[PDB]
Amino acid sequence: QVQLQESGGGLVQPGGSLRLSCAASGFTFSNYKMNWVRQAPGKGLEWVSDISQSGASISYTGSVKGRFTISRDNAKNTLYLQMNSLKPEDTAVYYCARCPAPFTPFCFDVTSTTYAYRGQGTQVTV
Amino acid sequence: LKNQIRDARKACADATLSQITNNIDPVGRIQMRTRRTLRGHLAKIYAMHWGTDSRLLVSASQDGKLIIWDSYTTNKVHAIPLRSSWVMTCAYAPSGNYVACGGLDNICSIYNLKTREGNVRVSRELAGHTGYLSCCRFLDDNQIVTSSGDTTCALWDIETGQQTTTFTGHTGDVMSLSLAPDTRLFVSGACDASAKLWDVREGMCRQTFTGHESDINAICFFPNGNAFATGSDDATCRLFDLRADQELMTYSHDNIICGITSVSFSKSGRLLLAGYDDFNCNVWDALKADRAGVLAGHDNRVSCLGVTDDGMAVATGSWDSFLKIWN
Amino acid sequence: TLSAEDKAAVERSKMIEKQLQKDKQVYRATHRLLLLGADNSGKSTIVKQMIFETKFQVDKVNFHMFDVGGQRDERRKWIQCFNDVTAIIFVVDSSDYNRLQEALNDFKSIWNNRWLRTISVILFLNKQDLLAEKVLAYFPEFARYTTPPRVTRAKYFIRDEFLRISTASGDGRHYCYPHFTCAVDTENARRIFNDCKDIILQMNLREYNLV
Amino acid sequence: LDCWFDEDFKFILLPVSYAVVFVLGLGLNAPTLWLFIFRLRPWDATATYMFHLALSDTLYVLSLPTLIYYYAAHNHWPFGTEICKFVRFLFYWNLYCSVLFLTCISVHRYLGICHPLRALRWGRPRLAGLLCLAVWLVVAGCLVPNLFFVTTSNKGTTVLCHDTTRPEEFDHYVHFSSAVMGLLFGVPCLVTLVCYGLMARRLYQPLPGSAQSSSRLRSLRTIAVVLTVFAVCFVPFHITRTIYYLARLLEADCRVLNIVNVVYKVTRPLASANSCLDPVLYLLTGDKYRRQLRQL
Amino acid sequence: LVEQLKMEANIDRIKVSKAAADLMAYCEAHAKEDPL
Ligand SMILES: O=c1ccn([C@@H]2O[C@H](COP(=O)(O)OP(=O)(O)OP(=O)(O)O)[C@@H](O)[C@H]2O)c(=O)[nH]1
Repeated sequence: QVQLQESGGGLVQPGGSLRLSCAASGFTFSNYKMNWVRQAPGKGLEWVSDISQSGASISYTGSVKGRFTISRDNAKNTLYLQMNSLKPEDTAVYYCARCPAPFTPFCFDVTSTTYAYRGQGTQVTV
Repeated sequence: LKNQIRDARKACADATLSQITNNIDPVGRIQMRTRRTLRGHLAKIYAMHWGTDSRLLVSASQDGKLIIWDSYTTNKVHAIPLRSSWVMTCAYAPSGNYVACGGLDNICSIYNLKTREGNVRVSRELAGHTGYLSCCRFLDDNQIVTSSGDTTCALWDIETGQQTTTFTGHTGDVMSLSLAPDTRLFVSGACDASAKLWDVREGMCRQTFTGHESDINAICFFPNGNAFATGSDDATCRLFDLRADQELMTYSHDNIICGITSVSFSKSGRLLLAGYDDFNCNVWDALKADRAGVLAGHDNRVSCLGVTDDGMAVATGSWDSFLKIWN
Repeated sequence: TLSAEDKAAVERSKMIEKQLQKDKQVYRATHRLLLLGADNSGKSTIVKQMIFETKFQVDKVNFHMFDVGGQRDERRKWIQCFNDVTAIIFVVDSSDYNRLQEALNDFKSIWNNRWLRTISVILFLNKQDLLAEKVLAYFPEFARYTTPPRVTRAKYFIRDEFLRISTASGDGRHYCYPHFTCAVDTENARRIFNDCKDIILQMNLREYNLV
Repeated sequence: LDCWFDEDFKFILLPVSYAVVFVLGLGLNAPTLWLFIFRLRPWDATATYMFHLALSDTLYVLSLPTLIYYYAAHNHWPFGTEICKFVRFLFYWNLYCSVLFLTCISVHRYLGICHPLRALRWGRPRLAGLLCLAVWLVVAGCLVPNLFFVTTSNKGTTVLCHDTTRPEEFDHYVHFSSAVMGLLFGVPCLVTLVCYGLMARRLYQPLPGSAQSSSRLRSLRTIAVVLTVFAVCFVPFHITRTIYYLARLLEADCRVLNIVNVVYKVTRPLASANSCLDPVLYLLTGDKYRRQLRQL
Repeated sequence: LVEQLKMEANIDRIKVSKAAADLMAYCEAHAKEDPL
């Protein structure tokens, strides 16, 4: 039973900072690459960042790079998102997501409308 | 109340197949050699099915031709052209005079074999599915149950062409189904890493088995009818018991990184044959969680696997246009 | 051995095999192309300027391009049915940057797929008149970018953004072909024809013991 | 009957080169010969032509040992007339069918590279099989006169096995050999050179949008190597053969006859070495590297 | 979902060892007729 749960949001100052932590259970952490999913009001499921296996490759978004830090801990079985700089246009819900293929860097369906391995994220309000 | 369900599942704390069946005779190295190589198709083989007569064998490929073999003599009895070239399911009615097919066209076309005019014609078409067909199996001469990639399955009627019952409670896309030996129940594994047991007469789910961590690709009932095996994209099979409502075995290896493409059981339920995306098959022991053989004859992939009704042979397709009968 | 029924069955099998051999030439001589894109991308009008399947030929070589859209917005599984297509005609709407990020991401996911890693992708930046109108009248690397006027730099910025994935992760078994199309461009059929010609040439180089 | 030729400039070179070519041919052609039938059954057009060329090379090198014995025995054929006739037919039969199979593979590559879409618009392995069968039949039919021509005579030694006909019937053999040589080399040689040059010209110029790769350079190097090997193996052999046969036909002074004899007998090992150079050229590069590595 | 979980709560009515023994007895009984 793949389950994901996020925490650490809902209190941001313009230019402030917090930290996002999603917990995982029911699957091996190291064999999968996990993304970040952003859902703004009146908008579809967006994309934020990426981490590949044991942090081999790192990718961001143009509006994300330079202010967001993606961290992961295979031993602790949790994936982190550090928020350094903020603007009031990133108030959304952060879905800690992944892709079903293990030992493969193919995250084809992550931002789908319905998705089994995408936990219910935490609200972030600036 | 999922915590209560997991506590009820954990109430059977002594759940270890490696201990109850530890002191048993191992099956041993199953050395199966190719007997026939039905090299008549044009492109990737996606699906195949055996007949009740245990000789005739239907198969579908990428080129859009649905062919019917005779594995005893390696003779193409029929070759039915298809309107849509992307078909990934096959069927063969127990009466033997009907063959179904389906795929990305979201239509379960049924072709009338052995008609009075001696020709193959589309007897009926079932167009009530909003997603790509994944598996269709002939319940009888009059009913067929189909599962599509639109999260729901459906039971069809040939005379009317409309669904008699539907099974809408699922997540993800249903990937394959398998009927019970009594033909009163059936099971469906989907892309939500879960498999659900359904009742044909009532049309309601009875149990859900969430043991896998990736999309379940193939699922096949145990010959006894009270179990099944699920092969998923996590490169690991599992065996689920309907009564226990909990995974029993986990046929996983460290050197296996390619997901499962097809799963079939032998006649006695002792040998679990699993097709792999690792360029070959694998012949898993049912209750030992150890390998017993490798069918490495194929040279592209393995996409379908079927065991003959009386257990006298098996047939494995491939992404090369070959069909190898093993024994 | 050879009975009356057995001889008839063998003759029927030979007739079936002859029909299959006749159809093999037709199947091998037709090129199957998968049309991919987003809702805002005008992939439909690219076909209209020549599951919904279309048929067209350029130099008596028959191309059959498929625009499947009846699925439930999940393409992990049915995208494997297009493993033997000669090319992918992934179409980008380059006039919507917020959608351009998602186009970049799913082009990357298509490029890095396990089964599509050997399938060349023809890249069409569909909306270019709209892009020219928008620029003439998001990404922080645009300021620190140099042309390999403003609309040309924007066009090549998007092209290089796609080619960054098309090059840094390519295995050499497939390539991306970027093209600049419009709403009224009528050379798309010949562009796809020439790109497929080169794709088949590369497979022929690999299979002829030359590379 | 005539003025004789030099001896030690051939008896010390031809047997050694022929034995080396023989052992290398069976060391390099038999494994791929069995691979092309009962390893993975490759029988598309490319593998059809490659297997037929490998079979031709095996037959060519198997035609050697009796004539290596002939050459090392200082122009002596104790075996008999029948073996002399049959094996000096088989020598040129395998040589010319190997050249024709090289030309067939060159035309196949030209069709598949210069016009690929048309090439698989009209194409079938049945055409390749029929072409190979026609090649075997045509070469055998046109070297039918070779059986009547190669004869055994007792003139200077106890037994000679004349590669040409008897000295009293050389005017027939010069015409026959010139005809078959012109056809079964010049048309294959020009066809192969034209096709390989055209494919190299196509590969040189970068046409596409972003199919820029080192494939078009590695294939160009392979094509250049193949063309150079084919030329240096076959063109000097046939050119020296023409010069020597015309020198004998004109009945010139024995000095130029000795000179052209020496150049022909030193270009002969170059022609023989193609039976060993064909596998290490056509069976190495590409997927056959992986095939041979797996089957090793 | 809560209703389906409620139905699934009342269906866990067997032991794992019983299922393992039943499957073992089934393959033992039918091993004679299995050609593989
Ligand atoms: O004018 C001649 C012609 C022929 N010969 C001698 O006749 C013998 C047979 O020579 P052939 O004329 O029968 O064939 P060839 O030129 O290809 O030479 P070989 O391959 O057989 O070695 C050779 O040993 C040659 O020296 C002469 O000495 N003078």
